[PDB]
Amino acid sequence: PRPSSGELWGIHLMPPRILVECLLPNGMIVTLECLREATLITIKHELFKEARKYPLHQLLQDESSYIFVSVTQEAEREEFFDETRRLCDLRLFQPFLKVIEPVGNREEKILNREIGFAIGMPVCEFDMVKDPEVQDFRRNILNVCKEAVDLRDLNSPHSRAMYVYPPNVESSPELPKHIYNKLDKGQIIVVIWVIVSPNNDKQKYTLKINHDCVPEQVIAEAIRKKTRSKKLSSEQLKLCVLEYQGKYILKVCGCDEYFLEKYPLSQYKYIRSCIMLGRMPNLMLMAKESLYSQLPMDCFTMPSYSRRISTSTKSLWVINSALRIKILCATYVNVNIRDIDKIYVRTGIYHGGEPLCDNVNTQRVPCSNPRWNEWLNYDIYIPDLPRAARLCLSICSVKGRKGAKEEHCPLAWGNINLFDYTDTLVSGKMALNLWPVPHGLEDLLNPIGVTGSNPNKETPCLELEFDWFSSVVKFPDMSVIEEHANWSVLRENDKEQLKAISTRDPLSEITEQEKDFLWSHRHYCVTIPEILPKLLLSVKWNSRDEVAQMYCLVKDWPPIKPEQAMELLDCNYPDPMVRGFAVRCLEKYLTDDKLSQYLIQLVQVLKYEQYLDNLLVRFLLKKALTNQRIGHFFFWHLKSEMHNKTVSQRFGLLLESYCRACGMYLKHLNRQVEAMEKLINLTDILKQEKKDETQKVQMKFLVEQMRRPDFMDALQGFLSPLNPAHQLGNLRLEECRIMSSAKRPLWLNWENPDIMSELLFQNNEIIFKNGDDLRQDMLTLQIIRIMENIWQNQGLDLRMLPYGCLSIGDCVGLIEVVRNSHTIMQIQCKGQFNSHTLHQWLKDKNKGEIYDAAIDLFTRSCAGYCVATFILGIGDRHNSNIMVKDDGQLFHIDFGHFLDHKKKKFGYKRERVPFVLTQDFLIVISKGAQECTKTREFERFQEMCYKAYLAIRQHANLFINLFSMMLGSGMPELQSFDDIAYIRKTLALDKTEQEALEYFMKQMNDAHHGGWTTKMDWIFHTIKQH
Amino acid sequence: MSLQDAEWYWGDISREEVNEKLRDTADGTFLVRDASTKMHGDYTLTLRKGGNNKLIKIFHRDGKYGFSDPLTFSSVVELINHYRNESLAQYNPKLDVKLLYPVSKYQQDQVVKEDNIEAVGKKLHEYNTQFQEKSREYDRLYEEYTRTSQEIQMKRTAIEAFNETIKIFEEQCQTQERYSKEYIEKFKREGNEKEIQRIMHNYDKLKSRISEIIDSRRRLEEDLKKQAAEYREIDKRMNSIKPDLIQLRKTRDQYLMWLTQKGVRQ
Ligand SMILES: Cc1nc(NC(=O)N2CCC[C@H]2C(N)=O)sc1-c1ccnc(C(C)(C)C(F)(F)F)c1
Ligand code: NA
Repeated sequence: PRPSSGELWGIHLMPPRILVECLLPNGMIVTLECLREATLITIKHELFKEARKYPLHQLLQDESSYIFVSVTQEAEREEFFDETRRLCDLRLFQPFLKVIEPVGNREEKILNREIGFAIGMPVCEFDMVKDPEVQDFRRNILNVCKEAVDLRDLNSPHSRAMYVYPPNVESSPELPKHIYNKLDKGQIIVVIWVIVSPNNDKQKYTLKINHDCVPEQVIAEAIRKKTRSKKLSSEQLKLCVLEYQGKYILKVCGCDEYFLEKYPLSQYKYIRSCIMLGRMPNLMLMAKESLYSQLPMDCFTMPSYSRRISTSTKSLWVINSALRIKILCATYVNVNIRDIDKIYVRTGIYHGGEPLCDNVNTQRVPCSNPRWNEWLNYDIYIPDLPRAARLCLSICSVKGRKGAKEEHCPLAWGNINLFDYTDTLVSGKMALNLWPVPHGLEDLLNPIGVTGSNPNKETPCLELEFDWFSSVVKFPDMSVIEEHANWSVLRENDKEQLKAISTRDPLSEITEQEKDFLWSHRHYCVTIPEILPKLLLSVKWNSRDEVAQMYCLVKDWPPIKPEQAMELLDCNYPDPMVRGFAVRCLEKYLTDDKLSQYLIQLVQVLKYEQYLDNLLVRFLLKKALTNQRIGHFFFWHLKSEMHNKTVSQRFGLLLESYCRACGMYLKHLNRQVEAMEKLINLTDILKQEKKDETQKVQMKFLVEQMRRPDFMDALQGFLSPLNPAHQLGNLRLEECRIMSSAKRPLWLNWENPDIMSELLFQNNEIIFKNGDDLRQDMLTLQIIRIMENIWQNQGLDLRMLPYGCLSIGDCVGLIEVVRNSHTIMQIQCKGQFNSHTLHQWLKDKNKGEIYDAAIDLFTRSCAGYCVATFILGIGDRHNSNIMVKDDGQLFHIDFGHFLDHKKKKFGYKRERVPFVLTQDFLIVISKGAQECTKTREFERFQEMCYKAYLAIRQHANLFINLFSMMLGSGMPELQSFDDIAYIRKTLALDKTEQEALEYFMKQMNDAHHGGWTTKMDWIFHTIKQH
Repeated sequence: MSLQDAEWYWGDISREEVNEKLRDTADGTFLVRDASTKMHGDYTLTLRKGGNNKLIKIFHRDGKYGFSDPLTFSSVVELINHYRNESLAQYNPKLDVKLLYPVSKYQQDQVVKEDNIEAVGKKLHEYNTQFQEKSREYDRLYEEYTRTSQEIQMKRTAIEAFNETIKIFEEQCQTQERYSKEYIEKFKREGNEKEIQRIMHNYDKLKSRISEIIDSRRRLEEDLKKQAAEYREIDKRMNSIKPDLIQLRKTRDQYLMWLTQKGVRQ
């Protein structure tokens, strides 16, 4: 069970010397012994020296007339134009090299290799593919690439700098009052640093300015304090300020983060963090030119595939027939003939998750002979088919053994668009290679699943035939549809109910009464534009009459909040107008801040798109190519899934266009990818060949490898995939180690090459982990961050710690290390532990005046995690998965389960309190009081929890939407809307807000065995006490 | 008449639970439950129509219950039986799917045989013990399935790579054949024998190399066939276990419900 992924096929690491077969242009073969780290310049030179000793030498040209070609592990024949590359880095399949004369388009060949390296797949594979939709995509998407690249060079250099180093800022300038009150008379002390010539001295100027100062104003203020010792006319002065105000730019000390834009200073996330923490902002001033010289020149070439030659019509609505589809035969199934009775094919016609008529089975036939030749009739009229209609099918097994009870299991599934991307109604025979059933999915179909034939061709193959109308049939154009709507043709009680329906959450039950009510009042519905998702679900999508009408409404519909618009991109809203509308909202109202925040989900709903080419993908790609911070994560989220064959054609096509237009960042991404690939190889050796060996032996092997020159080259001097603003310099080899945990994670440390790194970010410490699926943690951490943000904006300072977590591949990832923090178990194990050990530890770490602050920080942190883990239903906490910083911040690690996971395997219907505050925590919060729940401190902590809970509940739409967009994501714990039903329970969405709080209090009491009281009367919830 | 004793009145079960019971059922299948609002006296009717579960609110005010504006029915059981004989056309002009097949709770209490709380508790233990064991095995199988799927993908790529490699060594033969043909002819005429042998020696070296690579591919082709067979066998095993596992959970899940049922309640 051990095939190897490494420097060669079947070998992880080339031995220090290796024999390499060289094929000369004259036909001769020469075996050369090479150093595994030797470059191609060296190897070629040695080869041609040696080739003098072999027959037909005279027919060989100058060694500079040739390059090497060979077969790589991806089975591509690859020409090596860059001869500085080391042999061990070539990814050869076998150790041989062929000498050729370089031909063809050299720059394009080189670019394509760089692209293929980034995305994990040779781009020649794309040139192969026959599907019209694919080639159309690769061509048309180039429009988006050119649009962005032009919009980049427009304003140069500034617009190019804005692309590379975007403003990292909050979505609004407005300051919550807990933030504002931290300001001294609405003003902030900032320290501005300059590196002064010749000797690069660091000089410190301290300024007190208005929080809303534009960075240009901050620079003028520094100019004022600088030239103030010198006295001069206030006219020459502010002429001196004016003229030189824009000769400089500001940067954060320690990481590459810039303020290039006239946003208020407190709006930049770094400054806003400094304020809330009472930390000194430290900025570095530098000349605008020394930055704009750093900027690479990005140039975009049209690829050769944009230069190549390529290859009776009736309306859908004139076709008078019922829907009819033929199941012919399946090639094979894997079934145990003795354990199942018969097999058959389930089908359904779906718009989104909803059937447009009831499902239809073929007849049951023996396992051994999967043949039907059955025309299945559906109850719908072909003209009544909506544009997004899909065919959803499965081959199922049926076992009839126990009484009249049967067991139906899906063997394989597939989905088909009833219209293709040219709006052609599908017809004729069709062959569909099917897909494995997703782990945990018990339903006989999988309508959420992607459309299209499984690219693996040894799979069950199901032959179909659709009907033929003796013409090519197209979906009616918009002019036609628009017309048909015009061909169709209390109030205070109604208005209130309408609003009241619109205030509910997405997954709220909508009755048939309410759908008719909604549909009837649909024209007045425009007065409350955010009711749209609910009105859309009231529509009957199997009637062309109602859809045509709904289309005319959408055309003129007022935009809605992105947080709302995003629901329209989930798997429940397949219609191309509807999604278009949703995307135009994001275009108008979605800040880059929110786009970064929600990027995980927006990428995921791309899996739900019926076609490669759509408004959503164009918008995202465009954003990714005009903002490099968005571009970075855009790339890593797509690349991390490229192993998954359901999405890999789509994502690879998207990754190709992105890598063509992204510019010089491609060189940086490739350095990151190369660094991760050495970490994957290294940890694979540890987990495979070295799996039975001691830590000491393994630590000797890790050290000896990391000193290797090819390893140093690759792991030093690149940007961190967790935060590309963090530069990873030289390794600190002495702090690198294999952690004791089961999957053998690596603890890594890098110098921060930043000249100012002492002020902030002196260490970059990262855990590289191979073998666990990090997608669930990553989501959870993201949800925690979105929660923290919600609370801040309400003036609730609950300090969460959503540490960096990034999935880069199949079960491989990076975790950002939190400094100066230990687990509760680690704490108890130093300084014999009673319940008071923790509070004693926290005391020893904060002595004197700073003691109170540490308690305050531990209390707030505590509150936040108590509330969040309740709501999300995180896996149960213990002393190993809870951590505490020396200054008292508490946070959770290792989430790895959430929602309804426990109910599935234990069948208990309950809401857990995952984080139960043991006496140890109550002691800390109470500052060591004897009776901990009776202190005013603990009342304070309760009110925090209460506030935090209702804030999230008020935002329930957002969270529910975010989870809904993950349904097709492959996360076993979130497979359908039932998994999301959990947070509807913990947030008590079907109750009143006051009822919900009562419920939350009750959960806390049941879990903590009393001690959660109320400052309110039972009846009105009004302040009684104090 | 007794609504509590009604066959299709299921009380406080969640929407999800009703979904499970209505899963893939024929049109006309219905049950009534408490509203999700839990407001004491509102109930929600759930009707199966056209592959979809409808939700129909049952309005409770004064003395009478109903769908539409004119509360025409004095009790819940009145309404359901008066929609059980007829179509649904008088709630709405459209529809008219009636109410046909109910969901009974009594065929479900069939499956727990035992009366006392001790026998039920003992069987719950047994099922739940079997359940965690079978789950663990199905998960082990699914990892093996996954691992194997990947390894097969690796090997397929590696056979392709062998193909490309072999072509290239075969082209080298052909290239050698073209050049060396004219040289050995002329060389013979110039009487140099051991230079000819050097060319033939390199040609032997090339051809035996080709034989190695082809046989190494041959072996990998064998390994793939074997694994492809194991992968299908792991797929077979999973397809037997899966349906039995679902039914096992459903049994356990209602023994737990039964155990709750006669047992002290709030
Ligand atoms: C965010 C974070 N920060 C840390 N910091 C320290 O461990 N420190 C900090 C200094 C000493 C040392 C310690 N506590 O002894 S660990 C950590 C983390 C988060 C999530 N999972 C993990 C592991 C180890 C389970 C994983 F996944 F990598 F295997 C670690
Ligand atoms: Na430094």
